[PDB]
Amino acid sequence: MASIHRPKRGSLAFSPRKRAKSHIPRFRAWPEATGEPKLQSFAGYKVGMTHVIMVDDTKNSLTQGMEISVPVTVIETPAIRVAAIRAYAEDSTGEKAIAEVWAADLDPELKRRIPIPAAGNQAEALENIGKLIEEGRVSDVRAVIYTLPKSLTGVPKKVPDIMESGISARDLGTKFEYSKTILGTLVSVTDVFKNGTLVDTAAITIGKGTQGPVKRWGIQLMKGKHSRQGSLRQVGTLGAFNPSRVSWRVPQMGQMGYHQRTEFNKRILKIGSDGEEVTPEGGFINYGLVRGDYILIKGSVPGPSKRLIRLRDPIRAKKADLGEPNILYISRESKQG
Amino acid sequence: MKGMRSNIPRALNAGAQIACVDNTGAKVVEIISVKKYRGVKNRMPCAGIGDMCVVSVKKGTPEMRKQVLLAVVVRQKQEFRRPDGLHVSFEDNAMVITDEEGIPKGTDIKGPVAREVAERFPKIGTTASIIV
Amino acid sequence: MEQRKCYFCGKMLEPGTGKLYVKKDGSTYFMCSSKCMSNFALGRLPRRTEWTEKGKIQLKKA
RNA sequence: AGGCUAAGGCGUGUCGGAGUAAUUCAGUUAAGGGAAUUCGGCAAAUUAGCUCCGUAACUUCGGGAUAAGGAGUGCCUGCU
RNA sequence: CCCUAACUGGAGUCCGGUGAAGCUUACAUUCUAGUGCACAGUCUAGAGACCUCUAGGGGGAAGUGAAGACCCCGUGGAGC
RNA sequence: GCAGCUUGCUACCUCGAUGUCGGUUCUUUCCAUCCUGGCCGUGCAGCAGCGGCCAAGGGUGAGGUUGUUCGCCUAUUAAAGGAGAUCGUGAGCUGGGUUUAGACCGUCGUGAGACAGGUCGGUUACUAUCUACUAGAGGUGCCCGAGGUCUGCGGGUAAGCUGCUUUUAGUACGAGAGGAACCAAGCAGCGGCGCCACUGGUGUACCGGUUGUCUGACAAGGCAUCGCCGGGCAGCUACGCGCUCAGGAAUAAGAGCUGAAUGCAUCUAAGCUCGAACUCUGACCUAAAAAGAGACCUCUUUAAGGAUUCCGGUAAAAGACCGGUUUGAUAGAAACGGGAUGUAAGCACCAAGGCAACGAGGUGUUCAGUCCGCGUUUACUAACCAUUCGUUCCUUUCACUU
Ligand SMILES: [Mg+2]
Ligand SMILES: [Mg+2]
Ligand SMILES: [Mg+2]
Ligand SMILES: [Zn+2]
Repeated sequence: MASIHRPKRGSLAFSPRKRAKSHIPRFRAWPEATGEPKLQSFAGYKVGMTHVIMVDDTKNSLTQGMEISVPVTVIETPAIRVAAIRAYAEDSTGEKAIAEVWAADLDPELKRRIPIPAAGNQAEALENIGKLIEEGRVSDVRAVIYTLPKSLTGVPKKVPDIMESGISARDLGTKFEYSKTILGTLVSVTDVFKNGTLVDTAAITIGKGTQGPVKRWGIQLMKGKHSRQGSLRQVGTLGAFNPSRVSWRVPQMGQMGYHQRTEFNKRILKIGSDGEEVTPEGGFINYGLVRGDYILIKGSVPGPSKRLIRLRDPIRAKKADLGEPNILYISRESKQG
Repeated sequence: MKGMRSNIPRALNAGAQIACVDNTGAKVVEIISVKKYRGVKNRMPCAGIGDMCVVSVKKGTPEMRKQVLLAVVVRQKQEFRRPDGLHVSFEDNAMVITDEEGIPKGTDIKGPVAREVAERFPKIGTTASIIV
Repeated sequence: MEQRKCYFCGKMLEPGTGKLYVKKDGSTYFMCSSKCMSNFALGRLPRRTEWTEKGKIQLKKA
């Protein structure tokens, strides 16, 4: 047979395409530190999309300097509380949690997620982790953070989302001392990400239910006379005669959307503190208006409105320092027109 | 070729007959293939604004007719967007007859021409009077 | 940021929105939305439509 | 004819709730391109009533012919 | 058709009532190779495999329908 | 000699049927590699070839004839490789050809009739039991009881692959014409993942115009595919938009260093250094049902907490999932904001005219009227009342309460 060649329908890189096991995206890897101590991650909630007219500053671009309209995505990012400081012991098997110390003072809203840890072993847990770091059992220190969505009116929930955010420093003693400084406090997103720097956005994408193979893998609809013979949105064949089994690589129906996905090199364009700077007339559609401090991310982001978005500094950022942007116009006209 | 500044959808595909709007003598030319376009399976060769195309003259003079020439499409009804966010569209499609490198065969181009093809093929820009 | 006015409704084209429709004779029309472009494509006149500012202008003439 | 209503016959072309996927039977619409699909324009689409103008090859002089290609058409006022 | 999308009504999905039929020696959670009447879920050697349920379209069960209608044979027929 | 991918030979399996060609759809495999990557030789100046070795990660397309496979032809293209999977794939499709019954042409036959000749026409049956795969759940297994955050035994990936233009540079090379590579940049083709500010489609919510008819006329409505036509918010979606790198290690062909056998020389016999789109790490998705069945912290034992009733949507086929519950803005109403359509009915005047009655229609009240599956303010109503598990269940096999 003179074979006609087509690339495989869909990607096997994201299988098994199942429902993600949490509403919070999780980071499997963290970038190596390149400077002063700081949290490597922040968490916000996606409000919606608008567009800005920013002067182009991207070096070597065709349209450098001239006006462009960049679709941005406003993200509502209030302060987060660094709840716990957790140290890990590395061995042949892998990293293992060796000890934790929780902050003495914590928000009352945390009870809806977990029962409130008492203000007990604060100095003694810290000295135990210090001794563990001194003897050499400790390899890395991470901070536990939660959002405080009680302020946000567009997000219906008031329970925090707890997640781990690695500290970015050089020496494990340095990481421990910075974590001691920031433990139990509220750190705004300006203390993590700077204006104009790339990040990575992870979030559980928009669930689309149990979708078919034509939408799930983009397979071909039956064409011509075959379009009306009884199988239009069905895959043509599930396998050969041998091997006598359906492969896992055949397109088929199943859970589409609501997967965890990571987007690289999502630039930050603005670090705002008043929601009236970006909230359009009539508010956002199905959200409301912005009431906290926000960040404007260039381009799209996985997930719908109100979804938790995890922001970390980039892990494969090709480009150098990009500088501050020059926004000429944040388009706050109505999204409903 | 050189990257334009605006995103252009590939509206026209193979078999389309487009009003050739130069004084080359060819009136209607059918798109046979598109230079610098490797396809995929079952996909017709599509050509948006600023693409060089292999065309066969369908209507025109007796000497231009039935030839296989190189043409550049200069207008399209399928709207494209400028870098500033505005979408631009034209009342009709149109292509001019050119060479491999971009030099038109004709001397004047009737009607408007998109500014992207003027910035890519500067001879097409200079030869045409009104540019949009 | 050149300021653009819709040919039909008279509304000012906001940045990053709108359309630019060009005829065969080089005439250009700025359309703020699909409604104005569709009403232009039907053959309607802005002067004979009351909701546009041209129709309001003509009605307030008398 | 088809559509809308009388009279007359019926709600029995004798299973119901529910509004949440894929897929399927039958339909509506689809930008730009317009047969590139296919064995093949299969299917679908186009046109369509009436009046008037005009109507080719060829022909057994009967036809082809509604050939083709075009224009008009509503409502109101007043009349012939 | 490029290249599919959205929408409508009936199915399907879920729920209440009613309610059959067809395949079936047995067991059976399989996958690879060999062997075997030379095309194995059951043999041999390995590799995997917790069980049950729902939806899905049909890879396999040389799936079911059926004493092959093609070829041959019958000291079998019929029609011409 | 190999392969068994062409035709043969054979008759071992199948005639109580393994649905028979070609195409289409989708997945996979081999390398004897067409392109992409790395090398070696040249009768390799460069460009471009020619021959060979390693290499299967990706790519290998669109069209005209023909039923075709094959083959020719066209213009692109990095190239438009071949072959296997029951000549992969009819409980997937198609039915063009071959292989039924009808008929015609030619040739055979006295004839019935025949042709490995042509032509026209010619029924594609099934409610999925088991298994396999794709997704979604319920249990037990592990386990102080529960919750939360993590780790990573493993599984998967192409998550990228490849061109065009500029610079290098009209430089190296070359007598000239002609004419590269390292690094860098931009854009594009295909693929992947995600999203709805913009543009487009739909939008049988909605708004308006209008045909025929019915409800007595106006007004308001029914029906005719939403009657038809025009417009369109939200939602979904592409024809729109965002992102889509390496680096490092070990290596194949190969190129070397040290070095003997063989006093020298030798890339090999030990040893060592480089060397690919391959492999591994790195990214990314998934991953305590990892039987070595995990680590840490918090809360608390008739509790911690979970589920259901209740109001919902970031989710949803059923389950599941994610929130709120009077210390509350979770859904609805009221009002306002923001939007869709296009200026409502009634009344006043004008209206081509008609002796009059009437009069399609125009203008003002009126950017009106109608409407919003969006937001804000607001507890005005409804999120109340409970309920069950965390007790084997009775027993006084008791840690009891008549
Ligand atoms: Mg028999
Ligand atoms: Mg005998
Ligand atoms: Mg089959
Ligand atoms: Zn307008």
